[PDB]
Amino acid sequence: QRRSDFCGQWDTATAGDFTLYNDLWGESAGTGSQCTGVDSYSGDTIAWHTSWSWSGGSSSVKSYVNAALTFTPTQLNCISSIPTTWKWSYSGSSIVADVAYDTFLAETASGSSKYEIMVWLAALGGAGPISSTGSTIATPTIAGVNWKLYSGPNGDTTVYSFVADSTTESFSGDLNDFFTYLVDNEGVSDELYLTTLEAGTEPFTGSNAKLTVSEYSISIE
Repeated sequence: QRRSDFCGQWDTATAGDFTLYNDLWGESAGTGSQCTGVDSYSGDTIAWHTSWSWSGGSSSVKSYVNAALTFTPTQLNCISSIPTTWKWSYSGSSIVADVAYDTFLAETASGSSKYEIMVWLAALGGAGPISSTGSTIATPTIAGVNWKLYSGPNGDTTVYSFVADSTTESFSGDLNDFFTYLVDNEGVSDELYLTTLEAGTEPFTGSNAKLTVSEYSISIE
């Protein structure tokens, strides 16, 4: 833990067009704490970290510390690409957590989400996504990675989660390829607005853990 870190439930920091949210929303489901800090911002690339220990509520996400892009909500129709690079590593013991993009689609620019679309670069310690059946709905290769695609409900929002077959500490590609996949193969409307582009980690449980994000960038064209 650094004295420069922020550890409050809803604390934020800003770097370029990113907001780094602590978003310790599942705090009450366990015992522990989580502190977060920006390390650098160079060009359009952010580097940051978050350290935590969480125990109890084994199946309950404790937080989603994430870097979120500020952008104008745009219809999938109007997106040419979403180039992104993400380099990270995890330290700690008994880590049950994911490292994932979290994105949302709505019928209007500032509307309620019809879909949540996740891209998991890591599923650590048995962490698993929302799934109606408990099995994949597809196993596509996208952005140089072999994925296991799952779907499941969260009330009025459908959650799609692409989970990498292997932990991917260095990822790069066009994130729009995932939206294009779902438009072509899972009946997602390309008239929907992309409202949210986030990249972070969901911890369940673990001790003396730290996500180091050495490089992250994303933009919409």
